[PDB]
Amino acid sequence: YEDFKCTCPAPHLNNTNGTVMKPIGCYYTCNVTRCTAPDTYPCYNLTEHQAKNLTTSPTTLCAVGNCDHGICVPNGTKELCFKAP
Amino acid sequence: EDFKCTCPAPHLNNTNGTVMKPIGCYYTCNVTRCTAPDTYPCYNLTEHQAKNLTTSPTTLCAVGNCDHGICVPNGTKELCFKAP
Amino acid sequence: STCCLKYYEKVLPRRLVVGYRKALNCHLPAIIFVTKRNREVCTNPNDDWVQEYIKDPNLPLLP
Amino acid sequence: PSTCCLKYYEKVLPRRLVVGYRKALNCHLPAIIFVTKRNREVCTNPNDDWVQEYIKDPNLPLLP
Repeated sequence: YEDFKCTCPAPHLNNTNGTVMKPIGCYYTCNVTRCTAPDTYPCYNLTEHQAKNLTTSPTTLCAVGNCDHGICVPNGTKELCFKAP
Repeated sequence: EDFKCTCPAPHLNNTNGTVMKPIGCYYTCNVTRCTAPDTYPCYNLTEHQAKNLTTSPTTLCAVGNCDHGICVPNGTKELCFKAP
Repeated sequence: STCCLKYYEKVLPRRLVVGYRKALNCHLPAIIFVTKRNREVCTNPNDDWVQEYIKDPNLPLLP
Repeated sequence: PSTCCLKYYEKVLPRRLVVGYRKALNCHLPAIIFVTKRNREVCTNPNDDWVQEYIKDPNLPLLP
């Protein structure tokens, strides 16, 4: 069944807003197949500094955006991100 | 409720061997008003051309793509007509 | 002279379908199943249930 | 719980294939995640009736 190609969960980050969880990008991997987030789906757009130095504590200010053609287009709003344990 | 927007919609024909394209981006299933998928190809007609549309290839239709339910013309043109 | 804009992704119980049509000169080529209540249901022609349904000789193509 | 779903599995999953489920509701697409025999996580819409009848089953447990 090729219907399971992109029906797998994807890693998401937590926040401190009380808002929905948002991924690091618009692309996610299931098995070996590359999947893309739905268009306008909310996401974080981070720099490489914030990505390699991201921790489990609310310490990073992330640019929030929406998915367009697989790209996280920032919308100007910001949030505190951390990886869930 | 899984049948909300899975019904076929009326589409127009051409003479250049391309896919069939509907009038606008909106179609109705039973009582539900449905919208075409994004980028879906369509015709953008004037009110004049809509009333003067016939079963004969006589009207030059503007071709476009669906964005938020709107047929945004892309600049290309075709002859459209209603099938008998 | 009709085209489909959204696919029915679930499996349609055979007891509901009485026939089928083909709409392939469309941006979304589809096999259109006709149900007992005269409902036309758009399906993907590459799905296996759609293909196994069309192979049924008691499930006819309708002009 | 740190995962969210981006596409729903719209077909019906045979019960004999599923071993458990998880919930991912603080997401833009709230989903019930069924775990299958081969450890596959399958995203489903929580409002679907088949998904809900599966969760009501006491022999189909929520997985930590």
